[PDB]
This record gives sequence, C-alpha cells and structure tokens, in this order.
Amino acid sequence: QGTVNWSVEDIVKGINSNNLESQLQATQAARKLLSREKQPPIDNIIRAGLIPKFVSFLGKTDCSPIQFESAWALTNIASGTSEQTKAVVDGGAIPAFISLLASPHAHISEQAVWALGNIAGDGSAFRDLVIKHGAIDPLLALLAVPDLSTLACGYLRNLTWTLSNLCRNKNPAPPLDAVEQILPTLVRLLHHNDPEVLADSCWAISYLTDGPNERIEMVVKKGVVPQLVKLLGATELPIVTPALRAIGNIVTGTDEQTQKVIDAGALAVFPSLLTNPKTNIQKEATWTMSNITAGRQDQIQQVVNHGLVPFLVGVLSKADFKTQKEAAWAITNYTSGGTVEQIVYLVHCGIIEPLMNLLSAKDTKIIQVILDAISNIFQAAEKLGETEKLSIMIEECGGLDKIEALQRHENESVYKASLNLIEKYFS
Amino acid sequence: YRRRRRY
Repeated sequence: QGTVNWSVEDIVKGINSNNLESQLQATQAARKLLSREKQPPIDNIIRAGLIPKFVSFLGKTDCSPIQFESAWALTNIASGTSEQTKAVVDGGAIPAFISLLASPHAHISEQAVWALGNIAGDGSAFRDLVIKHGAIDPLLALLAVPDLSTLACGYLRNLTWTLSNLCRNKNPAPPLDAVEQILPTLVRLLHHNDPEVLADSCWAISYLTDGPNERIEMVVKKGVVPQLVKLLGATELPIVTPALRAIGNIVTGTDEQTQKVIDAGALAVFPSLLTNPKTNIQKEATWTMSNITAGRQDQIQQVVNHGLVPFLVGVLSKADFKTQKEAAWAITNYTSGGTVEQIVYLVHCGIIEPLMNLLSAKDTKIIQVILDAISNIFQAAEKLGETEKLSIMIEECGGLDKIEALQRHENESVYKASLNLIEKYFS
Repeated sequence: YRRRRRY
C-alpha cells in the first residue's frame, strides 16, 4: 500500500483532478498523514484548502470508501485545537456527518459518530450547534436495540462517548429538553457490562449532575442512584472516578436528594474510598463526606453509624494536604449541624489532636475553617459545662500554643477568632 | 477525553 507518506502538494493534485478514483486515493493519503503519531500536519492540510473538499465527499453515496476516508480525515482534524475544530465546522461538516449517521455501512456512521463526538466536545457552543442540526435523534436511533450486547464493542463505545460529550460543559449547560431526550438511553447504558461504556456513562451522568438542583433532580428522578452506588464499588478506577464524582455532585443538592444516596447504601463504600490509594478518589470521597455532614442531624447520624468518623479522623491525621483541607470542612460542617452527643462523639474519636496540627499549615482558608470548628466544639462543651476538660485537652497536645501564637497571624477574621477563643476559654 | 484522534 503506497498511499503512505504523500506530500501535501501531492494530496492536493489528486483531490483536484477530475477523477473520482484519483481523489479517493489522495484522500486516503490525507487520512494516513493525519493518522500519524508525531505531529500530523493538520494545519497545512487546513491551509491547503482541503476541508470543503472532504466535506463534499461525505455526500458521495456511490463511493462509500471516499465517504469513509474523508470522514476519518475530518474526524482527525476535528480532534485538534478548537481552531482546528472550528475549521471543520466552518466547512459545513455538521449536517454532512448527521446525514451519515444513517449510512448503511456501520464503519462509516461510526466515523460520523466519532466526528460529531469531537465537535460536540469542543465546548458548549458547538455542542448546542450539533444539537440544533438535530444530531440527537439519529444517534439514539442507533441504540434502539432490544439488547445492547448485539452491537459491536467499539461502536457502542463511540456512541456512549459522543453522547457523554452532548452532556458535557456547563456555560450554559446542554438544553433541558435535549437532556430529557438523552437520559433514558444513558440510563440503559449505565447498566451495560462494558467497563468502557460504564466509565463514559458515568461521566455523562456526572456532567448532568454538576449544576443546580433541578438538574440533579432530572437525574435522581430516573432512579440511577442505586446503580451509581453499585458502580462506586467497582474494581476499575476509570469507573470509580466518574461514579464518585456523580455521587459527590448529587449530595451538593437538597437534603432529600442527599438521602437518596444514603438510602442507596453509599456510605458503606466510604471506609474504603476514604482510604483509597489513589489520591484523587480520597479528595473526592472526603469532599463528598463534607457535603453529607452539611445535612440534617439524622444524616449526620448515619455517617456516625457507618463509623465514618474514625475515617475522617484518619483522613485529618494523614492525607495529602488537599484532602486534609476537605476533611477540615467535613468536620466544621459536622460540628455545625450536629447534636451535642454527636459533637462529643467526634471528640471521643480523637478529632482534637489531628485538627490542632493543622493550625500550623500556611494556608489561610483552612485555619478559619478549623477555628470555626473549635469554636463550635466548645459551644457543645458549654452546653455540658465542660469547656474546662476540653481546654485542658487542647493544651496537652500543643494546640494552645498554636492558637495563642495565631493572634499575630496577619488575616483579620483569623486573629479575632483566636483572640475570642483565648479570651473566652483560656482565662 | 475531550476529543479523540483515530489510530
């Protein structure tokens, strides 16, 4: 096969000949160039003025191979910078690719799915432009099968991916009714048994849940929460990561929505998520915990009965800083909504020492966060007449020095909190 | 995962 390594000017020559075959051959040369690992000459291809020509080949139904080669060619240009994508879009590729969705040749519509995927992936505008040109109907149609197993592995992977991009980006979020239209198929995909369909399904859902409550509610209302929780316990990190994000998003919404996650059994996975070797899982799991401890006392209670407080204490005691920061918050949140008993309980789990050690971190934000929390804790200890035994505690682990040296920390609300705390509990 | 190139 000597359509290998052509020069651009050669590709041009051919595509301009009035010879459908010569053109087919050159377009394949074009694809091959663009498929190379080391810096495919996308720019010069664009610069050569080729995009419109490829675009018009998409429409050549007699000559399927050219349809495919040009499809692939544009697919690859469309995968580069935004500007590269913009060039594909400016050529009129979008309705052309949509038309190809119904091509009788699977390998061709797959290419069309792929390209629409890249275009929608550029960002919200292209995404909604794909949507306006009516891509969503024909995509869904290819998934209109009694059993998803009967479709080819990488064909379904591509559709799942493209679909996820139609759910991706946020300013603005995708159109509500486009989401309504996608959801049922997404749900059906969230249940399929390919690790890769599951990862992308999870992302799709994670994107759609990253907004205001009404959005979360669309999702939660299709009852995917049980199924998200299950996935949360998967062995494949490519699946845990996006599932955990979905759940993390959902618990930012109403307490009602939060409770769906609790009922689903979510909390049971946390012992292991809060100890996970992958740094980011831990950060994200901890964050999620912070949004649960931000809920009602009976929700705080469920965190307690799953024995997650030790896990928080653990995370406060040793994790990379960014996780410890979330633990800090999770605790403050806890100490805000919590009952007296519950705040007591936290201290009996040994929350005071590891909290104190963090006061010497040089991150201004977290210190406030911790001090609000100490504040909060003394408050429950006042209601019990125990501000003493607690002060003593904070002394014996060197917390007292750390706060008492903190009136001379620059920040305003900082030195006032410490000031207050010192005055109020320490003389 | 934004965008994908082929082969």
